[PDB]
Amino acid sequence: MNIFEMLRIDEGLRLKIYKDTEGYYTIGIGHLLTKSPSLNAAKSELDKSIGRNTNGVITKDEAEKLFNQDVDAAVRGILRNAKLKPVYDSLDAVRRAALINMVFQMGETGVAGFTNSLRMLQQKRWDEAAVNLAKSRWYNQTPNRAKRVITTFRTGTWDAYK
Ligand SMILES: [Cl-]
Ligand SMILES: [Cl-]
Repeated sequence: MNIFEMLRIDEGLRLKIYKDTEGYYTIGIGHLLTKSPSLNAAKSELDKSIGRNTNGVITKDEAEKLFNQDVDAAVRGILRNAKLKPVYDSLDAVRRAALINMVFQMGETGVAGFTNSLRMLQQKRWDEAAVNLAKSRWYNQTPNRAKRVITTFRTGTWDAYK
């Protein structure tokens, strides 16, 4: 199991523009296109993102290409972030995957906002961090996915994904 397979499980793969859990236009493996309510605004961003007139539909390779860019950007965002970087450097390989997953889903800004949990992760207080992470809109809105990530941070294994 690695970050790619983990995120592929959490986000699924759709080749036609769809609406995410928040109602925003998305495509591929969790690639947010726009928060705008306009489907035309979405197709436009999609075409700009792929470099061709897609008419709202892409191939598997194109989805995979977006996904590789997105995980790359997630990692790089963590490393450039003053609040995140230290947490990431402190963690083992599996738990690093869990932090990357949160960032990919909610953005660097969003994650950087979990001040207390980040401090607990940094100190390796696993059970405490898991309890604090659950007190969030994130957990209440996407509980099954949050539970998986939380279990990953608590145990340091891929059990929730197996
Ligand atoms: Cl893009
Ligand atoms: Cl969920």
